[PDB]
Amino acid sequence: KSPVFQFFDWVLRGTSQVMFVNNPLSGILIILGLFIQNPWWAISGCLGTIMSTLTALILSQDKSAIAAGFHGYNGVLVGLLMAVFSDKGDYYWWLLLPVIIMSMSCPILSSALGTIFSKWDLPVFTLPFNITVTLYLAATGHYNLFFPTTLLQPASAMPNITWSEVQVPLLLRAIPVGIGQVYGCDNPWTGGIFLIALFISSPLICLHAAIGSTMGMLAALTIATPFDSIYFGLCGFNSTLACIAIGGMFYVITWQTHLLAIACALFAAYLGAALANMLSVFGLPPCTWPFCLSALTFLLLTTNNPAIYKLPLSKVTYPEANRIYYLSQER
Amino acid sequence: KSPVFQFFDWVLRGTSQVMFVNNPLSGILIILGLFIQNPWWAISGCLGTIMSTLTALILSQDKSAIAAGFHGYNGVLVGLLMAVFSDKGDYYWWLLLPVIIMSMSCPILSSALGTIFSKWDLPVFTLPFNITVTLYLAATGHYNLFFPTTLLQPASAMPNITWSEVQVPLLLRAIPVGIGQVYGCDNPWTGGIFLIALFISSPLICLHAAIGSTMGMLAALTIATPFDSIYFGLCGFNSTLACIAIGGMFYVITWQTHLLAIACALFAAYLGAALANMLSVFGLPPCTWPFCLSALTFLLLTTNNPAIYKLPLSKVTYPEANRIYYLSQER
Amino acid sequence: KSPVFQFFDWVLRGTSQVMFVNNPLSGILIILGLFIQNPWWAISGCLGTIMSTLTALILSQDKSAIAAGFHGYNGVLVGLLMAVFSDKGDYYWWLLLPVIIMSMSCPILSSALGTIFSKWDLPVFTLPFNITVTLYLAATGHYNLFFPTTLLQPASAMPNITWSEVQVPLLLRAIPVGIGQVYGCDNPWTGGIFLIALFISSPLICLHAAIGSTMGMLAALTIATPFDSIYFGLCGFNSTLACIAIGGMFYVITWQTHLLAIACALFAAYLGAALANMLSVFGLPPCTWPFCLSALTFLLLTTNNPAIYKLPLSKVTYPEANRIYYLSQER
Repeated sequence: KSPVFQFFDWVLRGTSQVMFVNNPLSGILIILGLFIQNPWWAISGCLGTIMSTLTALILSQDKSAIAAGFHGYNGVLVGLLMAVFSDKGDYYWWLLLPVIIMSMSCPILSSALGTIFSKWDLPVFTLPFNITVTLYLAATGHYNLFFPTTLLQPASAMPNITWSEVQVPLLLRAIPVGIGQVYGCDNPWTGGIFLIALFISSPLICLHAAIGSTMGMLAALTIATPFDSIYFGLCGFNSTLACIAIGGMFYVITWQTHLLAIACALFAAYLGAALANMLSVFGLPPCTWPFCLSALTFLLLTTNNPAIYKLPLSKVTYPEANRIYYLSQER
Repeated sequence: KSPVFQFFDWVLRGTSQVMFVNNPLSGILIILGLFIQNPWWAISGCLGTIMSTLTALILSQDKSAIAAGFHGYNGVLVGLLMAVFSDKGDYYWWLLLPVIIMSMSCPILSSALGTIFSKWDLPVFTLPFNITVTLYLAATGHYNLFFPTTLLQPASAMPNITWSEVQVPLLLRAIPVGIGQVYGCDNPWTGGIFLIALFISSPLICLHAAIGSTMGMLAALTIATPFDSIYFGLCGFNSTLACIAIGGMFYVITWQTHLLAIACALFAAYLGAALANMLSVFGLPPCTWPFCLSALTFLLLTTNNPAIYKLPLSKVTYPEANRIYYLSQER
Repeated sequence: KSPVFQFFDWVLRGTSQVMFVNNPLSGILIILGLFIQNPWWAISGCLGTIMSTLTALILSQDKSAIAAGFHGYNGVLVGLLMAVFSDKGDYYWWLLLPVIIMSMSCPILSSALGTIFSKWDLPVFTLPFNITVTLYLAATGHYNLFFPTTLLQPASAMPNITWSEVQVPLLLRAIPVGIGQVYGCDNPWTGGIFLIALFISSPLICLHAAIGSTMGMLAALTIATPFDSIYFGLCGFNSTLACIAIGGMFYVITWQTHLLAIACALFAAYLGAALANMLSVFGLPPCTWPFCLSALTFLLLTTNNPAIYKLPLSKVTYPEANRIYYLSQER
């Protein structure tokens, strides 16, 4: 068809593959969820996706992994969390200029880290995002004259937690909110639409995302996290990603692998508090760092169990296809 | 014999191999030293050892390096320094629950890091410990409602050092205290029993440990460290480990290698102050990080000298056996 | 000739190869520029160069890459920035003792990091320097009794920038100052003499250095950097190094590679602000860290463009010779 229609198929496929899902329709649903959260954040993220995909075209990289949207998904998040962490409010059009420049570095980091991780056959998860956003937010900070960021400071007092003033239904609502906060959205409807976007692609990814969000939610009640942060889903968006990555995407899904995914989600949830407290000294927020660290430290695990199998990256599409391919290869 | 007696032989061998020594009797002496320091810390560390060893059994890892106690030694330290850095006092039984969960990640990190370090034939020293304890302490911190940790803040004033109020004998007593503080104990008798535990295994390791402790002690007098921290052996427990690792364990011991071990101990002692000051901003203590960094940066050194030999990890037992094997191989 | 004359040829060649240039005359000019900035800093850096080169002799390393001055250039900078960041003023001869000891670790780190980077054919740029100086400054800090360092604290207020009180000519003078601040000098004459030292070696390196300094200077006006820091060339010395490294040294110089060098200089300039703000919490200054990170992340980039060529490290001398060798190899 027309080249502009291919480019947008690419940006659509690159929009949804933050969830490790590759469908234009899922990307459409995710963008629609972005516009119901905040129209400014949605356009900021779409512009980041466009620039990140176009930079890969400029750098003359492989055509195959631009159609999947691999270079796309690291720009939508950059735009989204540059719009989230600004103090100039909505529709501050001067924020688009740093998005233009700083999203062009996502393909560069994706190509640099893929040369290091090629000797262990590990996927590059979001490290271009984490590096890029940490760089931008530390370079500008809260006291910048042009692009100030929200004030984020460490804790210096004992939280006052009341266990007789916790409400179960809102706590259960953190499961949709926790999955919708991977992109930065805290509206339960956005999380729900994200759930349908996952389900139409592959139900098993949706199940693993939901259980990861729950596991992250209950892993913050064990260390007395303030309720107003669990209700906003800030304690369970790394766990969702970790569970999705470990469950059936990069490991052939079995009940042992399911338990391993639960363990990885718990480990990512506990690492999230540590990376939120340590990076709070710099004034920086934890941004998908715990997911990357936990996923890479669980994908590097070795085991003599014949039923915990690490799939080669050249043949990873989605968990049901992974099962079909594995069973075909065994026979 | 009975399987329960094998398991405990393993936990015994995994208790003492923090010192790179593999003997049930040395582990018995070390545990006895733990009980004379603090009975609560001793049981906390023994429980961590048991859980860390059992997790390796669950993860179906190699039998050979569970008998040596490789997966054991990263749990005793986790338990010990979780009990050391708590504000709830002795016999706070609710602290055992985080020890159960967080010690189960030591085998995972040991297997993940061994896949990265297998391409350079480098041992995994304590990085599972360092990562795990840093994670836990940063996740909970001093202001947690459930497991608060001791307050550790950086310096903001000039120490008042009086050189006419320094006592030589207590300064010399920092050599046993400095070696006993590798596990966390500050009782000179614990350090002494640790010395006998080393000596009965191999005298050369004991000699290198003692000289490393001395080198770390005198490397803090060169940068005007407060006396009350040298007297507690906090400035010479990384140096002890570095000297033990470099002297005759992973390098065939010669006088050139002995000097290299002295240099590594000095470098680790100076890195200890840096990692204590930088990690003090987070509220975290330096925990064997300087040892890991110095040992890995000295084991990666290359040299045309034919008498500085790096032993393969598959044939590293203890320095005298290393000499015997090297001389046999040359002939 | 006489051995002492070879040693000094080596220290001369190791003095100038911070700029990736290998000439005794360029080293002479650089040392002369050091003595016009500050005679104390110059002798401090020369002593560091001598000790770093001599340590490589002690460690019995390869003769070929000691003649080039590879082990030399990491000591001059250590001495220079140990003299820059002291509070005891000029001619504090007790500062030479830490320079003696701490410069002996540059060969060790250079040999350790070259074993890690040998599997990706990446040069070790200044990481021994960065690690060593960060170690020393964090170990001593501002409140040390023996070697206190200058007070460096993060920002907590909105800078008051007046755009009607900016002067163009002094802003243009930041190009020589910005290149002279790679070594630590802020005198425009030192930067000029550095420019002639580059030009006599290879004009293209001088051109890339100048354009990198300009790019770093104008990359700080985009995020509202205070004028008194751009005027001192603190915002463009990482960019100069990054541009020199990427332009024609490690990549065969073409217009596409020239644009890539501009992009790398811009990325290093923006990373400089981030590493200055984050490392300011520790009380540490950014010291060539942004250059190392940007150069390594741009040298690990892969591309299907046939005219962006990464040269093997065994055949990298200087850009014009690189062009000649590449054209000869193609024919």
